[PDB]
Amino acid sequence: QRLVREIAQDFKTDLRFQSSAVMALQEASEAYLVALFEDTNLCAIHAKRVTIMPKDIQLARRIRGERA
Amino acid sequence: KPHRYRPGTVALREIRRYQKSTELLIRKLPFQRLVREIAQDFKTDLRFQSSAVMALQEASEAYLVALFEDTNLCAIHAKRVTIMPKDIQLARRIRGERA
Amino acid sequence: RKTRKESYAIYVYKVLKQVHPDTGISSKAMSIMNSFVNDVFERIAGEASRLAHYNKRSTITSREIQTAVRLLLPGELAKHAVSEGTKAVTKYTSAK
Amino acid sequence: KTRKESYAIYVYKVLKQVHPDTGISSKAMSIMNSFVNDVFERIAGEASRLAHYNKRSTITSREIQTAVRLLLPGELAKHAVSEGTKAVTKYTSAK
Amino acid sequence: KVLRDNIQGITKPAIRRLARRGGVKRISGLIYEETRGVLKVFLENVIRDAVTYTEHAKRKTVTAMDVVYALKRQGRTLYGFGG
Amino acid sequence: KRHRKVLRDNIQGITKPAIRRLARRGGVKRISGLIYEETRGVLKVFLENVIRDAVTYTEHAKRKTVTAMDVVYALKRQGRTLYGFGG
Amino acid sequence: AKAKTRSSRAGLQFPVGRVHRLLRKGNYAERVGAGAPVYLAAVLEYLTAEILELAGNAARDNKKTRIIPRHLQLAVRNDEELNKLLGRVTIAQGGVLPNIQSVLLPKC
Amino acid sequence: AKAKTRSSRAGLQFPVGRVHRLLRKGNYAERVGAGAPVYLAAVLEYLTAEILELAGNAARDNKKTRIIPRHLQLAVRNDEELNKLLGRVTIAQGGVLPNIQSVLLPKC
Repeated sequence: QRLVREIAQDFKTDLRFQSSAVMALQEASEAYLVALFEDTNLCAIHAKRVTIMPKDIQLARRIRGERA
Repeated sequence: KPHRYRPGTVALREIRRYQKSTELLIRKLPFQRLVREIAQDFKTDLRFQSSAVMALQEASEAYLVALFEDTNLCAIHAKRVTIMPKDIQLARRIRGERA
Repeated sequence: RKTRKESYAIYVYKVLKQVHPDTGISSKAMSIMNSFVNDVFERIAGEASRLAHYNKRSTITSREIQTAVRLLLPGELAKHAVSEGTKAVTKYTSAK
Repeated sequence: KTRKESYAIYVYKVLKQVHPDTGISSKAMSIMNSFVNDVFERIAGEASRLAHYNKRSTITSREIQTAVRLLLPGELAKHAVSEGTKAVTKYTSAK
Repeated sequence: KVLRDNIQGITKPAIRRLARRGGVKRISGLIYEETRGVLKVFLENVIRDAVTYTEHAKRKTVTAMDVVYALKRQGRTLYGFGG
Repeated sequence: KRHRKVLRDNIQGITKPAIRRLARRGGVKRISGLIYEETRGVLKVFLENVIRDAVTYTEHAKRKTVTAMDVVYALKRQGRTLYGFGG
Repeated sequence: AKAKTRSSRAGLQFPVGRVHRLLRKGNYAERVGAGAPVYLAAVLEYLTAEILELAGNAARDNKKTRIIPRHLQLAVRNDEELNKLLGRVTIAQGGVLPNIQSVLLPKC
Repeated sequence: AKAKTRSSRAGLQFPVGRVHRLLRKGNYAERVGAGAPVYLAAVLEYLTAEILELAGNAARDNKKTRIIPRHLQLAVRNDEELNKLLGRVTIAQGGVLPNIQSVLLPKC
């Protein structure tokens, strides 16, 4: 809650949030990261590496196409 | 004793040349002969306009070449300059095309 | 007492007796079906608007919806879906 | 016969507004013709969807202003907005 | 521990739990600064779209409807909240 | 034969140098020999998805010839778009 | 005369009565055929049936009798065509299908 | 009697008359505002003016007086703000941007 309220305050002040609206962000984000982490692991398995490394995500996001 | 190039040197010439040029890379007739073959599996010998085959090709090659952009980028990540099938399987799976 | 809203509440609940006569479903689970069915309705009809536009026609009838669901739904889903609609139209035109 | 339409003339007028010395190839123009048709379908798309959720049946300059707000990145957005309001004010002077 | 950048609000174990759901065996040390970045930028775009919908309606309260509709634009459609 | 044709060996026309050139535009040094048949399948998979959708437009308008207009639309459904054919 | 709904006329459940009026305001074309909502209404019946039939099938395995919103995720992500229809679709309180990579398992 | 097109009214070389008509025809809304198409007509104008300049900017770079499809490919792609706006599109005869990775280069 404190994260989303502060970040939204950059774009406009005096915002109020429906308590149902906030968990909408939460469930959306957790689905997004979990989807990101699964595919990121695939690349780590490809590199014959059990653990993941930060350089896997930029590859993970790049292949998807929204970042680079 | 005849002059040669180290392996891969012909490639780098053929890469920069093909990035510079913009023409379609597959001979028209083999592509034309294939697309009718796929179509006839669905209906009775549909006529293709000459514009359609080209337009069907442009999207495919751009899609296909974009795949090697993803496949080769992953291949570098696996510390191999070569390309391999277990790349091309992994390339589309992050894309969600196979999902 | 105000703002009478529209939901597919009874319909999904009533149709569920086809597969499990006795099983219930959560009130939150009511909303996902409300969101899912409404979502698919948008995409099918949204597709139909374009096919009528491509042929420059002013009416939505069975045929373009028939191809609309033949495009949107992959695999054998459309085949029975065509079958379901084919029975659906026949019953209506028989009792017209 | 066979009267069809295009936006070839209008983009061509735009070019000489900028680089009068250069011409346009036939294939290039249809890309711009399709392109401006593409953006039109997109901007109308979210614009129409916006009016629906708001339970409003009229599309005005506001929805388009919101539409261009969403579709384009910031740098394109703020330039387009400035061009957008500038155009209306010239129109509203002698509408 | 006075108030700081709240992206630190998502804790070191909390991200690890998120990875576990994704079938992750081992987590590197440096992954945590990245996951904040990707969660930051993704949650940046959604609200920016989400806020603008509220601007259009003139309501000062962000609603669940707006967030759902902001997600649809990114193609990350969401169920269970309405519409 | 006056009408109809036999459907065979058509994927074989996508010859190995042709696969090389496609990879060349993307930019690679070494291509494994096993890529050649599989990427042909990928081309087969991608093509049949779009052409089948494209045919359904032709069937809808009752016509029996496939054009550039539908293929432009068929791509639009599958998240891709191509410019230069009067979309 | 006597008032009887069109849903009973066409022998299905989903509201051909409501779909008509809703589609009239839906802003899709100038006109909508009489048979337009009937053909559509079956497709909602077909799609709702399988999704709930699989939702019902998953519930019996977990011994529960109410369809948890989770059950949908555990049923939608097992049919490849239904997964394909909702491939880019996330559902609140959904979790994920159980899976672990082959390599990540112990060597023996 | 002394007619002047709406594009002349705003002095903007875009179909302020025609764009206003297409909004009605596409069934996007029951009503379309008086200022509504005017605002959009400029939006296409600025958007196409910026893309066309960069293509023209590219045209002199290759020493060519006629913009071919290639010069479009550069203009859309080199600038990322247009590029992300066009991340789902391809251009006939567009080709691929000239680039190579460091590892792909020779070892010196």
